[PDB]
Amino acid sequence: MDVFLMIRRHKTTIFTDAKESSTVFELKRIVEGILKRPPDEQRLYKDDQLLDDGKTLGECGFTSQTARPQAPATVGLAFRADDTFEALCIEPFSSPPELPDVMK
Amino acid sequence: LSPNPPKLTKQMNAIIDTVINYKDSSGRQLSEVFIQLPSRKELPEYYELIRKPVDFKKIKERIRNHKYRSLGDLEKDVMLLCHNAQTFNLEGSQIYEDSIVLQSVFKSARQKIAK
Amino acid sequence: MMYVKLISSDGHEFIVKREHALTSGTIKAMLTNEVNFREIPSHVLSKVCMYFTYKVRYTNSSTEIPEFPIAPEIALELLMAANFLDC
Amino acid sequence: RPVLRSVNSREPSQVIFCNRSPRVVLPVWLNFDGEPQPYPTLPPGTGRRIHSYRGHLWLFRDAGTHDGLLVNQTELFVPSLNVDGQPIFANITLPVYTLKERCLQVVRSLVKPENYRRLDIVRSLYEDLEDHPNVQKDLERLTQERIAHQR
Ligand SMILES: Cc1ncsc1-c1ccc([C@H](CCCN2CCC(c3ccc4c(c3)n(C3CCCC3)c3nc(=O)c5c(Br)cccc5n43)CC2)NC(=O)[C@@H]2C[C@@H](O)CN2C(=O)[C@@H](NC(=O)C2(F)CC2)C(C)(C)C)cc1
Repeated sequence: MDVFLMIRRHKTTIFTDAKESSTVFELKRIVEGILKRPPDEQRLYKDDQLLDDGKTLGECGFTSQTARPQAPATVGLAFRADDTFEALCIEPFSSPPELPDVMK
Repeated sequence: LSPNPPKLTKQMNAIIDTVINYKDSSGRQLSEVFIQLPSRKELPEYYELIRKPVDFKKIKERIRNHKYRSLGDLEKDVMLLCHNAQTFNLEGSQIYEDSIVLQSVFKSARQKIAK
Repeated sequence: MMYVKLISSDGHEFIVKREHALTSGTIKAMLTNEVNFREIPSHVLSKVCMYFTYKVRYTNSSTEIPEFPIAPEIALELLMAANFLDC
Repeated sequence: RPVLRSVNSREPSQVIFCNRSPRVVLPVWLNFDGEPQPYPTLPPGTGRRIHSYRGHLWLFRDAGTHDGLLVNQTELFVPSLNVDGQPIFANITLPVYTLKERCLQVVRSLVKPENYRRLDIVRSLYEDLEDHPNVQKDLERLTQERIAHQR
């Protein structure tokens, strides 16, 4: 079925969905339509394991039970500066405040 | 209030126990729906059409408190219960057909006591 | 295939389908394909974007509806954001 | 006298109440005077065969909070005729709540109603937290929707 993802690089987060049968390269083509960088200038990561173009999203470990609309799975994205690839960097989101007394 | 001879009460409970426990070939206990009348708050139209309502809980209650003075008085109330079932509900309904069978079970159970 | 950019108070950029972002009546009013939120932090804005996906995917569908989860620590700010965003 | 009420029919109706929601479901039957009567609850993800009657009216809620639930994609369920040994299905599901209503649900579950006023939020949200899901208010709205629909 469908997989729901967050494609993350620095302070940019793209919310997209793809088929579990679709490939890592088809996902780089979705990033190309939004960020205007071709698939050859992109590296995609599940946590810290680099992903192969011909591998399906299902084969990468992204499934309908782990990549849900309300809890999408994160995909790390790194770009190519000149001829070298930058190190994977995902800036975290802010932290919530301390839980109030009445909520505890 | 005047207590009945134990032999008459023994007979009255044996007859009504046969009627209440009676099961069909499929194992279904036919007296189930007849044990308790629905309350007048939840089904007032039953009390509008049925002049003297009675259920099996009331009949057991009338044997225990010596209200019935003979087997004929017990039969009068069981035939009233079945007559009321046939008045309120339509011919062909399961409840209407269950009341006729329990009526026949009462009569065979009473004839067994008569020897 | 049309996308919009939602910016959090801390400068995070969330790129979401224009259809999904229109779930919010406030965003729909403000739309242009970019809106900056001066008082919504990234941890709340990412959760709001998860809701847009959830609503669109499950609104008028029979493929069993799951619960939308909200951790106790984000609930209050998410309630404030939902009220301001009209979704 | 109230428009939302059960029809006093005598034809029985075997229905399967199937709880396909993550909530513990409280089935609610509207009696002949349209008064809501609570029935035994349904655990999440289970189906039970029950005895009802044609034209009887039901709605379903979260047994703990009274949050409204959907039955066959709508708010009210009416059992129909059993077409040759076929039980009717009342498919109880979770609605897609608004982000605001879902947030109000989560804050209500975490905070006692006496402490709602101590939360650092805007004045209007305190009133929203205190406007708890209520079967009667929902019946008042559904009665108004029917009055409008038929005009
Ligand atoms: C498990 C679970 N998990 C989640 S929800 C759940 C769950 C749990 C329990 C149940 C019970 C299940 C029991 C159903 N049972 C209730 C008592 C009723 C009754 C009981 C005694 C009767 C009698 C009818 N009738 C007739 C049959 C139909 C018309 C009245 C009758 N005629 C007689 O003559 C009679 C006599 Br002589 C002696 C003693 C009793 C007698 N009785 C028969 C149906 N079902 C109901 O309570 C249903 C549901 C809703 O539709 C209202 N309802 C009714 O039965 C109503 N009845 C009637 O509208 C009518 F009877 C036709 C007029 C009331 C007024 C009693 C509330 C269901 C779901």
